[PDB]
Amino acid sequence: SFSKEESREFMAIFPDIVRDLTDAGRHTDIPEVTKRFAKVLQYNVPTGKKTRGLSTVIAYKMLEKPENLTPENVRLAGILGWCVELLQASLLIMDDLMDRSETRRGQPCWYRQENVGFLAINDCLHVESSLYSVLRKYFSHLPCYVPIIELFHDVNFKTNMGQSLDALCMKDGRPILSQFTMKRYSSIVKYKTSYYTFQLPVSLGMYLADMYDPEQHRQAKTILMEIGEFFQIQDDFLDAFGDSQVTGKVGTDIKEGKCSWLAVVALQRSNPAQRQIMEEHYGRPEPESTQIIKNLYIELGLPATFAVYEEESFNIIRTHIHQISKGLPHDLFFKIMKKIYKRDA
Amino acid sequence: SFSKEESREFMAIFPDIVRDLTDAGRHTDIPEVTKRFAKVLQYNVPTGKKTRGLSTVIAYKMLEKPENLTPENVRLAGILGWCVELLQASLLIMDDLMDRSETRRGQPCWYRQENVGFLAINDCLHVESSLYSVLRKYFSHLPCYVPIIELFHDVNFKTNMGQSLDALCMKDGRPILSQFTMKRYSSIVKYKTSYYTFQLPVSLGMYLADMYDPEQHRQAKTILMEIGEFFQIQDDFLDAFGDSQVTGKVGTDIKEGKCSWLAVVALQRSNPAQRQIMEEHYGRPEPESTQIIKNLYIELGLPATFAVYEEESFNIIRTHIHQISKGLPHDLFFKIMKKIYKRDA
Ligand SMILES: O=P(O)(O)C(O)(Cn1ccnc1)P(=O)(O)O
Ligand SMILES: O=P(O)(O)C(O)(Cn1ccnc1)P(=O)(O)O
Ligand SMILES: C=C(C)CCOP(=O)(O)OP(=O)(O)O
Ligand SMILES: C=C(C)CCOP(=O)(O)OP(=O)(O)O
Ligand SMILES: [Mn+2]
Ligand SMILES: [Mn+2]
Ligand SMILES: [Mn+2]
Ligand SMILES: [Mn+2]
Ligand SMILES: [Mn+2]
Ligand SMILES: [Mn+2]
Repeated sequence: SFSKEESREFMAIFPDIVRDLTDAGRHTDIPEVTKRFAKVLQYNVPTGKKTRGLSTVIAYKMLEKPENLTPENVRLAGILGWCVELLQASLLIMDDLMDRSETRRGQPCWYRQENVGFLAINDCLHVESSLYSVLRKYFSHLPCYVPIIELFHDVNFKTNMGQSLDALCMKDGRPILSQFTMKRYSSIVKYKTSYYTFQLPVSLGMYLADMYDPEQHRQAKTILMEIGEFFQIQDDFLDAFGDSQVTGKVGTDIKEGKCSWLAVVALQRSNPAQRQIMEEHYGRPEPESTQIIKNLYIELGLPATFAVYEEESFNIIRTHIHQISKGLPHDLFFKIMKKIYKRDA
Repeated sequence: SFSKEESREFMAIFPDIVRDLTDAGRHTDIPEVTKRFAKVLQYNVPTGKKTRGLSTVIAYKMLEKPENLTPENVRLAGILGWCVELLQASLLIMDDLMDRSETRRGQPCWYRQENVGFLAINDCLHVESSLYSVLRKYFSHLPCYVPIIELFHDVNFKTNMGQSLDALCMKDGRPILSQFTMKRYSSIVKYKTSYYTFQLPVSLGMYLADMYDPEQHRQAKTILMEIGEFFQIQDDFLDAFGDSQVTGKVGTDIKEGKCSWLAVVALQRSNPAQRQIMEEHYGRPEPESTQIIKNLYIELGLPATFAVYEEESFNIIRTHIHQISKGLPHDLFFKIMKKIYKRDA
């Protein structure tokens, strides 16, 4: 699980996905566009950690009867994982535009690159639409096809709802601090991250294994929602405190006024002088105001607060995994937690 | 076809679509975003002329056997038409951002509204994803379900390719005039307009009528791509020469450096002096430059050229309809052609 050989097998599929989308004898009257789209895919799709794609394949191998794990079915799981990566890739291109970000995966964000700009918006829709072309090619004759397309449709819709709720942090260029509660936070991360990052890979593995029991999906969802919140809290910590040479990305939550876990906990922990600092300097374009907030986060001990939370939450999520039933493999959820716990990117 | 009673019938379905997407007992934990999404849908979806949605219904009524046209099946054709309007709505939200436009349908472009901006990209993705939720609710029990889903995803991909070819008119802040050929133009229009505007309504009517023969779809496509080319040429003409109070939108093609029909024909007709005016002034943000280009278009006689094209093309397409397979209803194509060209005869 998350091994050297699994990574190889997974990356080996990527050149076939590019060929399927750009060199399959289709659209031969517009080679300018298909050759460019091959570059959009090369740049934007395969340079992340690939945890979602690799989790799709691990979930399938842990759910399917061993007797059924052929080179072809394990390749189908890897193709589904790449369709999750195409969805991720599409969401990041949009997200970086919305967040006015500088870098992604160690490079300038796509929209910033020479002669891209507002062509990144279309490129995000194009990458999203491409995953359904991949699904059609490989899954259209299998019983899992309709369930899988419906799941991608539903997760997309839910992710959009979360992205909106996330964006509604600011009104008239000031953040709505009095509404930055843990209740709000948990709602945002459920929709903007947990469905597509955790629920979607495991549900896809289930469907490819012909597991359709609604209660089995519900029990997986309950735990994966808890994992997703934990994973987004880690992301938020990285925005302010991560090493951008390691994470690949420069943080923007403070400048953008976001209802991040750090903002919520800062408001919980602040004395009245510190609350006035949030009121005056949170969600401002000026570099000096963002550093004032970072310095408040340092003085509050948010790094240590996060570290204590992460350890406590890891243990609570594992306790919950142990309570799972409906015939689900505990080690699948244990492996997912081991991969992300104490991550620095 | 295209009467008030038919507009009446079609518009009555819209409030149900909004309820299906925002108030069907789902996502009850995030009313802030579902209430907001009802506003997104009200502003951006039902505010156009609804030609594509109405055309879906008319195609179904002309392709289905007369004995099969129940109120229930006609209502399903109307729901399919609203799914095309959701696709249109989504495309215009993103197009307006890419084209830096001011108005759409007589109101500010969505992105220009307070507290929208690049959140319009998320609302674009959300509106397109919605249509798959509508398809699942109403069509999932019919043979046509999968062909319809696939057509929507394939048309979206093709439209994205067309939008990218459209966008590549400029490189390094100057238009690539030497590549502005009628061959390039026709490729742009096929992909960015003709598939979703003309082919999609008719192929949807075919699928709801259980017409799956790819040859029948292909016979229709030949005519519909000719109508599409006229439709986009008219749109281009009006970008420069239309009244914005009538069109509902302020033109941006000259400033944006687009390979519009006007620019393509201007380069065809220009003497060397007139070509140097295009080289110096086309695709520039300065208002003097954009007025100099409009003056060159007047000097070249482009309004009269367009008027000749509108006459010549109408008579060519009518002649081509007469030659379609006796297997398809010629009057469907005549009705579509007459609506687009605003003719009763
Ligand atoms: O913090 P965000 O939600 O914008 C982020 O996690 C992206 N994202 C978008 C939706 N869910 C996650 P990233 O930090 O990668 O920029
Ligand atoms: O001229 P465009 O292609 O941008 C346009 O026709 C929209 N559009 C987008 C794709 N096909 C058409 P509009 O003039 O409405 O802004
Ligand atoms: C949901 C979130 C936190 C977005 C980034 O996801 P990752 O941190 O998994 O990014 P990549 O590996 O895909 O780059
Ligand atoms: C493809 C084109 C020319 C975009 C606008 O289409 P319409 O002129 O049909 O727009 P609405 O009626 O939907 O506003
Ligand atoms: Mn971001
Ligand atoms: Mn974001
Ligand atoms: Mn983040
Ligand atoms: Mn436009
Ligand atoms: Mn455009
Ligand atoms: Mn136009």
